[PDB]
Amino acid sequence: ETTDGVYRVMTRRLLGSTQVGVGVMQEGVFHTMWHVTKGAALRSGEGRLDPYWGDVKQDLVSYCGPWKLDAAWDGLSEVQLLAVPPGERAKNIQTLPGIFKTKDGDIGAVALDYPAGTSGSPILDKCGRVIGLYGNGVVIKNGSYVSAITQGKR
Amino acid sequence: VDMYIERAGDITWEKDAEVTGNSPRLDVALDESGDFSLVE
Amino acid sequence: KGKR
Repeated sequence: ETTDGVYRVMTRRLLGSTQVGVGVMQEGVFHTMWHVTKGAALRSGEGRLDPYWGDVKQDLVSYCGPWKLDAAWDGLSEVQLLAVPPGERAKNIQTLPGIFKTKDGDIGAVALDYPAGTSGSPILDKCGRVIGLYGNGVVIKNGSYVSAITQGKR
Repeated sequence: VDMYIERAGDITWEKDAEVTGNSPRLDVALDESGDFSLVE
Repeated sequence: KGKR
């Protein structure tokens, strides 16, 4: 129920399902962006995953245990978005991040645009470690999207 | 509302991947509710 | 974004 990997986050009522996001299972903990689940519980097969840690300002939440993803963008190298878009299999997209310059420091940011239900897809370093999650960002003047590389603290 | 998860793959770097996107340098602000906004 |  908590096997390592990337997962779709789905919702259903009485009819079909909608993909609202994506997340990462690592070390028994499920990691996603807060705006995907609004911090509500998740079903995994016949099991229930309860929220454990989260932070709306970071737009992150973890289930079953504390945040486990510790790898950091090195501030230099190309990265890969492992995008899991609604209705499409996972795909890797390589990019050189730009930068969100904030009063509190710089954050890597990727100029890659996917449907909203791709939120929570992991961004990877060359060793395959998850350096953050995709899906909290800004829309620039021409309507295109730039996502922070959002990482928590382990 | 039934919110549930389903496995979608392994987490692996792809060798010889397609490279796309620019590297924008943007001034942003982050509010207490987690919204990023461009500084105008 | 189909900002989030």
